[PDB]
Order: sequence, then C-alpha cells, then structure tokens
Amino acid sequence: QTGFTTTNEAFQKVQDAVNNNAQALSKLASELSNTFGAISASIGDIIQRL
Amino acid sequence: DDCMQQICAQYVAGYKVLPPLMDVNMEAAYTSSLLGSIAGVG
Amino acid sequence: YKLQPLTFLLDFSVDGYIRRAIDCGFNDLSQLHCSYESFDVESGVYSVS
Amino acid sequence: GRGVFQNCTAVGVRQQRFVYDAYQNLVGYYSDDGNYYCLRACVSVPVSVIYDKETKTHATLFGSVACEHISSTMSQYSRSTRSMLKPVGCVLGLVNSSLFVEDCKLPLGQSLCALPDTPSTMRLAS
Amino acid sequence: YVDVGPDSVKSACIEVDIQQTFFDKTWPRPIDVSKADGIIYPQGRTYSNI
Repeated sequence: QTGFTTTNEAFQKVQDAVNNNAQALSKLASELSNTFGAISASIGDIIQRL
Repeated sequence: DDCMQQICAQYVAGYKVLPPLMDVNMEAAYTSSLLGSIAGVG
Repeated sequence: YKLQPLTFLLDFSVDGYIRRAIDCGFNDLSQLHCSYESFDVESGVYSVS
Repeated sequence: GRGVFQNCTAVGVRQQRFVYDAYQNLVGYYSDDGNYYCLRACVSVPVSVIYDKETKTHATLFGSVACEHISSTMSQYSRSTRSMLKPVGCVLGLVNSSLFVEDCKLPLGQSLCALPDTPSTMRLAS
Repeated sequence: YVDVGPDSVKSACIEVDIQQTFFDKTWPRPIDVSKADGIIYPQGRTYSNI
C-alpha cells in the first residue's frame, strides 16, 4: 500500500503503456501537421503564391 | 467546453479518442465480484 | 567574441528571457543534452560520435 | 490565420509581439493598445452516426459536446457536406435522438458509447 | 550626404604614444552559456517557459 511511486517495476509498465499511446496519438498525428512539405506551414498558399 | 475555457482532438487534427465501452463502475463491479468469489471458488 | 552558426539549447523562462543555454558541439555531455532537448538526462551509458 | 482571442495574463517579452510555443503555431501576443491576448485555434465539432441496418433508423452523436453548445440544423458551422441528417441528449456526448428509455433494457446492445447501448426496434441511452 | 559639421581647423594631430606592454594583462572572462553569455535573442518571436 505504501510504495507505488517508489521503485516498483510493474508501476513503470503502467506508465509506459500510458506514455506509449499518448505519444503515438499526440506526438505523431499532431506533429506531422505543421511542417511536412516545402512551402510555409498549413496556410495552403492562399494570400501568398495565390 | 474545456477546450473553450483555455484537447488537440477538437482543436485541430480530426482525431477523436473513443470512449472505453465500460464505465469505471462496471469494471469495478467485475473486479469486486471476483474479490467476493476468491475464498469460495478455490 | 566571434560569432558563427551553431545549434544551441535555449531555456526560455516564463517572462521569455534566456537564462540558460547549451551548445551541442562541446562536451559529449552537451551533445547528449541537445539530444533529448533537456537540461536533465537520465543516468546511463550513451554512445557518442 | 484563424483563432479565438481572449483577455489573458502577459507572458513573453513584449518587444516582439508574437509568442509561440515549441513549434510554429502562434499562441498569445501583445496587441497594439497594451493587452495580452492568448489566442487558440478555431475548434471543430466531431460527429458520428449510429446506423442499425435492420430498421434503417440512424442517429447522430456529437462526441464530448455539451447539449447547450450546439443545436439541431446548426448554421453557425461551415461544414463541407451538402445537407444534414433526418435535445438534452448529452449523457456522454450530445446525441440527437429519443433517449432515457427504460433503464434495464440493454443486456446486449450496439454500444454507442461507454454506457448507452442504443437498442432501436431511437430508444437509445440505456 | 549629411551635414556632419565643419572639418577640423587644427593643423596638426596630437602626439600618440604606443606602449603595448602596458596593456598586456590576463583577466580571463570566457563565454559561459550556462548563464547565457553573449546570446542574441531570436528576432521576431518570444516564448514562454518552454
């Protein structure tokens, strides 16, 4: 009952699973948007390069 | 609403996180019933 | 002091001022900091160039 | 770009008016006049469809959207689709169909969300 | 071109004495990026505690 944050390999496995799905979702999906290609960001070249 | 009062799901990428199919109370009911049956089933 | 094009790890405080920096090409340690982009890297044995 | 401004603290340097975060995306700034407006991005409303092939009776679910926030045949949203689809339904998210049917009525169900099973023959949330 | 002012009316320049050995000292003040010595802030933008 006392020690879960303290050294406990099983508790880390839980945090690893949480981190795994969180990183997949947020990191990959949200960050491949922003700056894939060669022009600007996600503007689509509306105002400039019309 | 919590994205109003400032989460990327609603804000930009279309991605949505689906609900778990079981609320915490139902899962807790399952594990509680198992705990109740521990002594007798064995 | 001369200037040249480098990569740094900059720490912006809440008020937007830089009070800490690291240059990646000095001290294998600092290369290790610029990777992981942190001022704290976990203990371990790390391969370095 | 697009976004929603808001009266907001004052982080940053204030001599450059734009404060970003860890990426390109612009979050917060110092407007002419003297206020800190921490801006967000324009938000979308997610939507899903509950079908029930047999009776051909469908329903619309807006995931994690409050009942008050949106209305049927909503005209405040640009949405691409030509037309829409033929209420206090936000048990998990706002859903536009008859709900609160007999409580003990989902031994097995389509399972629209975590709790509701949507037995049709409508009559969702059980 | 700009009105800098009138040219020097003096007909000779003050005498100048070079004693390099007097100015050869050692007061090392090296760059210490641990406290952001000599950092040019990024030009158009600012950041929070990232």
